[PDB]
Amino acid sequence: PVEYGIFVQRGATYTINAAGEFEFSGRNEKWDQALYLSEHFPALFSDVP
Amino acid sequence: MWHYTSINNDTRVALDPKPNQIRTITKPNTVPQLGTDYLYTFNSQRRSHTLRLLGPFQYFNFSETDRGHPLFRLPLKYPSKAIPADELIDNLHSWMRSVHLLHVRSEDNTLRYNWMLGVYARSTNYTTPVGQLVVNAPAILNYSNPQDAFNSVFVALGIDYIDIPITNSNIFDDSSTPYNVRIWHAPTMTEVNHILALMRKSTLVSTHSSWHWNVLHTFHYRSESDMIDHFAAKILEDWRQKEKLDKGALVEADRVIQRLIPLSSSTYVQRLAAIGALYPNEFTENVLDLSRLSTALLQLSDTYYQHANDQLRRLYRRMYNDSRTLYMTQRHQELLLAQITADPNILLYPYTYIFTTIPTSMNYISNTGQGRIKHSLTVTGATEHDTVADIVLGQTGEDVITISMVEPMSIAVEDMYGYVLDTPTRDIWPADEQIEQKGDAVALYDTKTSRALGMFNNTVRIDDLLSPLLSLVYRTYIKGDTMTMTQGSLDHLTLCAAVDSDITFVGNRMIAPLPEGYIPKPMHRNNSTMKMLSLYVALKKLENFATNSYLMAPDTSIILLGAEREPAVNILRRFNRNVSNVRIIGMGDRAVEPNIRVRVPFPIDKNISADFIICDINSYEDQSFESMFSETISVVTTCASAATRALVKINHPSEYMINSVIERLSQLGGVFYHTALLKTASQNPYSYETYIYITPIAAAVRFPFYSNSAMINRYMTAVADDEMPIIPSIHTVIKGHSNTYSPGLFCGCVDVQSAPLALSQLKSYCSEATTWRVDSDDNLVNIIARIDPARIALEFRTRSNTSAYHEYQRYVPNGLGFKVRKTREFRYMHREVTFIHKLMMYALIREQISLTENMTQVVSIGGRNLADISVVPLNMKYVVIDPATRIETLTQEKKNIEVQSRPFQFDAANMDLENNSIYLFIAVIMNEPNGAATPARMQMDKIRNVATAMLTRTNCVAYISFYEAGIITRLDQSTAHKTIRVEEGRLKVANYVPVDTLVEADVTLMLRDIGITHEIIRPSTPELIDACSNYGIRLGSTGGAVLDVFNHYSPVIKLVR
Amino acid sequence: MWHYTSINNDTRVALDPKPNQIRTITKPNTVPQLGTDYLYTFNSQRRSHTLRLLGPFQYFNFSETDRGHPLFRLPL
Amino acid sequence: IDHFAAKILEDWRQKEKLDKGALVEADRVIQRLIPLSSSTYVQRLAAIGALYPNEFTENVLDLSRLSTALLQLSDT
Ligand SMILES: Nc1nc2c(ncn2[C@@H]2O[C@H](COP(=O)(O)OP(=O)(O)OP(=O)(O)O)[C@@H](O)[C@H]2O)c(=O)[nH]1
Ligand SMILES: Nc1ncnc2c1ncn2[C@@H]1O[C@H](COP(=O)(O)OP(=O)(O)OP(=O)(O)O)[C@@H](O)[C@H]1O
Ligand SMILES: Nc1ncnc2c1ncn2[C@@H]1O[C@H](COP(=O)(O)OP(=O)(O)OP(=O)(O)O)[C@@H](O)[C@H]1O
Ligand SMILES: C[S@@+](CC[C@H](N)C(=O)[O-])C[C@H]1O[C@@H](n2cnc3c(N)ncnc32)[C@H](O)[C@@H]1O
Ligand SMILES: C[S@@+](CC[C@H](N)C(=O)[O-])C[C@H]1O[C@@H](n2cnc3c(N)ncnc32)[C@H](O)[C@@H]1O
Ligand SMILES: [Mg+2]
Ligand SMILES: [Mg+2]
Repeated sequence: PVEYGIFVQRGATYTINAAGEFEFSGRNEKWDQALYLSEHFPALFSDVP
Repeated sequence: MWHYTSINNDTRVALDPKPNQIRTITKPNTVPQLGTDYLYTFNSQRRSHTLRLLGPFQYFNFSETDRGHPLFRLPLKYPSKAIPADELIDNLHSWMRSVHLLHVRSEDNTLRYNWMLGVYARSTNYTTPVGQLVVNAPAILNYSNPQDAFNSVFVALGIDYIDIPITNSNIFDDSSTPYNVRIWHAPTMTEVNHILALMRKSTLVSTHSSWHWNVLHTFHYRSESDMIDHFAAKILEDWRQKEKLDKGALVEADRVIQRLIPLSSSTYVQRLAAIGALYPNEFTENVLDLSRLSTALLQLSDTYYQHANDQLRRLYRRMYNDSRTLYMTQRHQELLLAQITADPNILLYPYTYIFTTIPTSMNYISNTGQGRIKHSLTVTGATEHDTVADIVLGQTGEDVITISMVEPMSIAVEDMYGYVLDTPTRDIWPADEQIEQKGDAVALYDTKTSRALGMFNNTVRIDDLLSPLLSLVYRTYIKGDTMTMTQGSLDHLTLCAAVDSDITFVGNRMIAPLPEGYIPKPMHRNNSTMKMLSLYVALKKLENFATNSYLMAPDTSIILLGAEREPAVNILRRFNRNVSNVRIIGMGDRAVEPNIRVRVPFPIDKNISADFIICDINSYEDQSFESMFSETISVVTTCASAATRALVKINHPSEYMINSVIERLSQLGGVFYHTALLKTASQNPYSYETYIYITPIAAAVRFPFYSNSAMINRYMTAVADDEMPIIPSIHTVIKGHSNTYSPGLFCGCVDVQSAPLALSQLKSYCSEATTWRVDSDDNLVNIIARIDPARIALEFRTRSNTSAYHEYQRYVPNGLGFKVRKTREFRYMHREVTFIHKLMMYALIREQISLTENMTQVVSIGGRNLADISVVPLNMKYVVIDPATRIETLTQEKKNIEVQSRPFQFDAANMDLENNSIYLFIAVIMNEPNGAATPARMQMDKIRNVATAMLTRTNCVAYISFYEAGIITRLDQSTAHKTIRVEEGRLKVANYVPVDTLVEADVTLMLRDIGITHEIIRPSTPELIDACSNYGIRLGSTGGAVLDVFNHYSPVIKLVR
Repeated sequence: MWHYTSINNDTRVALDPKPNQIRTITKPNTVPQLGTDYLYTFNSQRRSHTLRLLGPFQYFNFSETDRGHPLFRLPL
Repeated sequence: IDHFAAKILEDWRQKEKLDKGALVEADRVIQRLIPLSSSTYVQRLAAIGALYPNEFTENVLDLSRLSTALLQLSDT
C-alpha cells in the first residue's frame, strides 16, 4: 500500500514529450484500451525508478 | 592560439587487453578495491544504488545467469540505505570469480583481445553465431590490426553486420537499453559510403563522425525519445570538448567531433543536430539549463530558427536541411587532416561541410547553483528611458519570502552587559532655571511623549532582540558542546541566564557535563531580565573598574527593589552559588517568593539594608505629575539611604526630576552623594528610561547638577509629533521615475524576461536589490529592494532616466539568482550606530536647510561618495570637494552635481566662499585628506579660518561638525562601546584613526571672539525617529546604549551670515 | 500614543503558493526537517503525541487513504 | 463556546498589544467572532469579549478553563 501510494501519486499513465522526457499524469485512473492509440502509456511499464 | 592542439587516439582499442592479461583480468586472487576495480555510490535522496565497474569491465554485457547472482539482488535487499561495503565487496568478488572469458594466449606482442566480442559471446552464453565462432575458435578474438579483428568474424560468418546490445554503465539497473550498436563489414571507404547511403533510407539510425577499431558502427534506436537523449548527451560532450579546444589546451580527445550524425531521424533530432553543430555562445555562458538538457537544446534551436542574426539563422537553417552532412569548423577540420595523415586508411564520415563560425558580442552573465544576487544598482547608465510602463510585481507566497518585523541582533555575549555613563556638569541650580525646567517637565509629562518613539520602543523589544542568542547558549549547553569559561566571567552569567538548572564547575574553567537523560528547561525571562543582569554588572564595574570576575564578594548583599517573579534574582542567586553567605532578594509591591512583597518607602518598623540596590520601580497607574514626582523622589531617597551603591530607575528623566533628586540628596544630613546617569545595553534601544547611580563620597561633589545632559536630551527633545508614525509599506508596483514612494520596500516577482527592466527602474529608489529565481524550471524571478532616501535624493534632482538596462539584460536568464530555501527579509534592518548618527545629523541639517530662503547651492566639502546628498533639496545645485570622490562626468552632467575633486584649502585668503551658499563640513575638519589625524589645535585653527573667511559674505551658512572633549571623560568610565573607543585620550570611531577632540567652551569663546553668528545644535530624538522611519532601520542595543552619549558629543556648529 | 499602528494583511492568502511551487511543495527530494517542515512533541504527563506540519501544510485535509498510512499508526 | 473563547483570547491579546502602541502584523483588526445565531452563553461571551475588560490585562481570570472564567466575568 505505501509504495502504491507513492507510485500512483505520480500518475497511472505518462506521455513521452517531444523533448523525450516522460510526463506522468499525477492522476489515478483506470486504463482503457481506447488509450492504447492515445499519447498515454501505462505507468507500471515506464521503467522510471 | 587559433590552431587546435590535440592527441586523438582510439581509447576504446587501448582499453582492450593483451590475450595474456585476460586470464587474470578478473583478478581472481584478490578482492575488488573501491575506486580502482569498482565505484559504488548510494544517493539517499533518490534512494538509488549505483555500482560501476572500472577497467575493461566498464564495457560488459551480462548473461541472465550473471544477472541471477545475489550481487544484483542487493539493491532490492537494501531499499533505503547504502549496501554495507563488506557485502558489496564479497558479492562483487564472488561474481568476479564467476566470470571467465574465452581466450588463446599467445607470444606475439602486437596482439590484443577483442573484449567486446568475447564478453558478448559470454553474455549470450555462446548461442549467437559470434558465440559459436568464439566457442570454437577463441583465437579469432586476438588481433594485430584493430579493424581486422572484426573483418575476421565478418568473413567467417558471412554476415554483413552484427547487432551488439549496449551496456548500461550502472550494473545495477536492468532496464531495457535505449538503442544498440550495429557493426558493419566495411573495410574500405567506399563500402562505408555505401552503407551510410543505405542507412539514410531507413528509420531511426545515427553514427559518429569516426569509429573505433576503424570499423563502421551505427546506432539503432528503439524510439525517437531514446535518439533524442542520446544526441543530447553527445552534444554536451562535443561542446565541452570544443570549449576546451578553443582554450588552446592540449586534449586527449578520443575523437575530434564527439557529436552524433543523424542518417535518418525525426524533425527534433535534426534540430539537435543543427544547434549542436553550431556551437552556440549560449552554452559557454551557461545560459542553458542542463537539468533537462535536450529540452533547452530544442528551445535553443527555436531561437536560432528565427534568430535576430541573419547569418546564424541562415546557418542553422542550412544545417537543418542537410542533417546528414557533418558540419564542422575549419579548426576541427585541420585535426581531421592530421588524423588522416597519421593513419592513411582511417575511416571518417565523408559528407562534411566546413563553415566559418559567426562571432557574437553578447557576454551573458550566468550561474546555475544556489545563491541570490545582491545587485548594487547604478544611478545612471548608457541606456535612455522615455515613459517606461509601470512594472507590476507579483504576489509572493510565504513559501518563498517571509517579512519579519525586526532583524534580530547578532552580537557577542559580553556586548550585552555594557553601559554608558553621563556625569553631571553644572555647579549650581538657579531658581529661574528651576521654574523653567519644571514648566518643561510638567508640559512634557502632561502631554505624552512622541507616538513614533512609542511605536519603535514597543516594536523593537530587547527581549526578542536577544532571544536568538540566549537560546543558542541554551542549545549548545543542552548538547554538551559548551565547555570552558571562567567563574566570574560574563559568559558564565549568560549561561545562568540561559538555563534553569544550577550549574557547577568540575574544576577551574570547566563546567560539569550533564547527567544522562537530563535536558533542563531554558530559564524563563521577561523583558527586563537581561537589563537587570546588566545593571548588576554595571554596579560590579562601578565598585572597581578593573574587575573581571563578577561574583559578589562573600558577606555582602544586593536588592532588586522592583520585583515580581523577577527571574534575574534567581539567575543571580544561581550565578553566585559558589560564593559563601550572600543575600540576594527582590522586593516589589507585586513581589512573589523568593522576593518579599513590600511597598516603598519601607515600613518604619522593617529593617532593609544592602551593599547594592537595583531599583526598577514603575507605577503602571496613570497619575498626577506631583504624585509621580513625590513618589520617584521618595524612591530615590529610600534607595540611597538603604545602600552605598543604589542604581535607581528614572522613568521620566527630565532635567527637573534629576536635579530635584540631586537637591534632595543634598538635603540629607552629613553625607555627600556622588552621582552619575547610566544606560545599559540590555535596555530597549529606544527607551528614554535612565538609571541614576547614587554613591556616597567624603568630598563634596563639584558640578553636581545636570544641564543639557545626553540621557536627558533623549527624553526631553522627544515631544508629541504633528504626524502619524510612518508605517513601512511593501511596494508592488515599480513606476518609472515617479518619486511617490513612502518608505518601505519593493518585494515581488516578474517574468525573467522583464527582470532587466525592473532592475532598470528600481534603481531610481532602492540603492541595492537582492534577486533570485526559486528553481531552474520556474521562470519568475523574485526581487527584494529596500527604498533608500539617499538614492531618491540623488536620482530625482533631474528628469533624466538613464540606467544600465543594457547590462542588466546580460543577466537573463541564469544571471540573476537561484535559491530553493525560503528567504527572510526584515522591515527594520540593522545598521551600526555611527551610520545612524550620520542619518540623524542629515535629518537635522536637511530640516535646517529646507527652512532657509534664496540659496543657490550646497557646497559639501569632504563629501566622499555623495554621502551628504540626502541633505540637499532636489532643486538647488550640489557640490563636492572631497579628493577621494570618484569622477562620473556623465552622472554629474545628468544629475546636476559639480565635483571639485581636490583637497579643500583651509587657509582663509586662498578660500573663496560664494554668497547664498550652504557649506557642509560634516566630520571633515577632524581628519587630513590622506586620513591621518589632525591635532586639535589645527582643527580649532581651521574652524577659525572658515569663520573668518565667511565674515565678508552676505548670505552663507557653515555646518562644522566636530567632537567635544567631554565624551572622552565619559567613555573612559563606560563599557558599552564596541565601535567607539578611547586610544590614549583620542576618539577612535569605527575604523578611523584616533583623533583628538575640541572643547566646546573654547570653541564658542573663539566664535564670540570672531563675532560671527553661531549656534551649536545637535540632532535630537525626532531626527532619530525620522532617520529610522525613512531608512527602515532598527537601532539595536549597543546603539541604544551609546547613541545618547555619542550624539550629544558630536556638536554641529552652525555659522551664519 | 492613542492611534493604533498596524499593518493588516491577508496572511492566509500569502500562505497560498504560486502554481509553480506546488510541484515541489512536498519537497519530494529531501527529508522533512524538525522546526521547519514539522513540529513533533511528546507530552509525557499527558502521554499525548502531537505532530504539526509547518508551511502550507498547516492547512491540510486528509483523505481516509492518507489516514491509512503508518505515520498515523505511530502514536498507537 | 470553545471557539468563541479562543477567539476572545486572541482578540484580547492583540488589542493588549495595540494599546501599547507597538506596530502589529495583525491579519485582521477585530480577531473575535460575531454570533449570527447562538444561545445565551455565546451571547455573554460576545459581550464581555467586546468589552475588553481590565480584568484580562491584570490576569485576574484563569485561562486553564478560559470560557468558564469568561462566563463568570460576564456574570459580574
Ligand atoms: N557491449 C559492448 N559495447 C561496447 C563495447 N565497447 C564500446 N561499446 C559500445 O559501442 C558504442 C560505440 O562506441 P564509442 O565510439 O566509444 O561511442 P561512445 O558513445 O562515445 O562511448 P562512450 O565512451 O561511453 O561515450 C558505445 O555506445 C558503447 O556503449 C564493449 O566492449 N562491449
Ligand atoms: N527549431 C526549428 N528548427 C527547424 N525548423 C523548425 C523549428 N521549429 C519549427 N520548424 C519548422 O516548422 C514546422 C513545425 O511547426 P511549429 O514550429 O509550429 O511546431 P513544432 O514542430 O512544435 O515546433 P515549435 O516547438 O517551434 O512550435 C516544422 O515542419 C519545421 O520545418
Ligand atoms: N451573564 C449574563 N449576561 C446577560 N444576561 C444574563 C446573565 N446571567 C443571567 N442573565 C439573564 O438571566 C437569565 C438567566 O437566569 P440565571 O442568571 O438565574 O441563570 P443562568 O442562565 O444559569 O445564569 P447564571 O449562571 O448567572 O445564574 C437569562 O435569561 C439572562 O437574560
Ligand atoms: C516595571 S516592573 C519591573 C519589576 C521587575 N524588574 C520584574 O519585572 O520582575 C516594576 C514593578 O514595581 C512595582 N511597584 C510600582 N511602584 C512601587 C512602589 N512604589 N513600591 C514598591 N513597588 C512598586 C510595580 O507593581 C511593578 O510591577
Ligand atoms: C568622514 S568622511 C565623510 C563624512 C561625512 N559622511 C560627509 O560626507 O561629510 C570625510 C572625508 O573628507 C575628506 N577630507 C578630509 N579632509 C579634507 C580636506 N581638508 N579637504 C577636502 N576633503 C577632505 C576625506 O577624504 C574623507 O573621506
Ligand atoms: Mg565514447
Ligand atoms: Mg486565523
